[PDB]
Amino acid sequence: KAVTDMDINELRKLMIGKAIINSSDMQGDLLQEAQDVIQSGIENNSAPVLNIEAACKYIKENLDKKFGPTWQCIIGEGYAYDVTVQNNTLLFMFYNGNLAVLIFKS
Amino acid sequence: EEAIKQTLRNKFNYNTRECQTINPSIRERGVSTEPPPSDTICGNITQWEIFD
Repeated sequence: KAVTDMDINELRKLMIGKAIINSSDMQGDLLQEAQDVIQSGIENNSAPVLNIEAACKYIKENLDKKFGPTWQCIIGEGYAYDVTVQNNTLLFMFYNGNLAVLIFKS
Repeated sequence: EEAIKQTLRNKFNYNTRECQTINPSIRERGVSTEPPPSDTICGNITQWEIFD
């Protein structure tokens, strides 16, 4: 039982509303604001099947009004990027399973 | 008749006031505004690294 019983297909099924942060160049207080908005945002327009365009229409507009005018946010299963950003303007947090969320302010 | 005119202009028939306005001294200053430094970041995400 515990970790040994737990398989990938059981772990993903067991828990969908988990949260895990990889990088965090942005300030402590501004993360707390964004993290709540993106989680609530994606789950809303997750729909029957996960519209990756629809998710990042909502997150783009929300983070334009909330902070600054030129805010760029991309989500995906898997990808490689190099992205020039301003200081303390970038959060990289992936959602459970196969969802990688990069958000920054250019 | 010339003296009589000079005799007509008195100290109690033509006082002579001085008046200026308070003018701030001009001053020349420099102000250079440079935006926050912008650092390149490179991140890769794979299914395993997420799960790990």
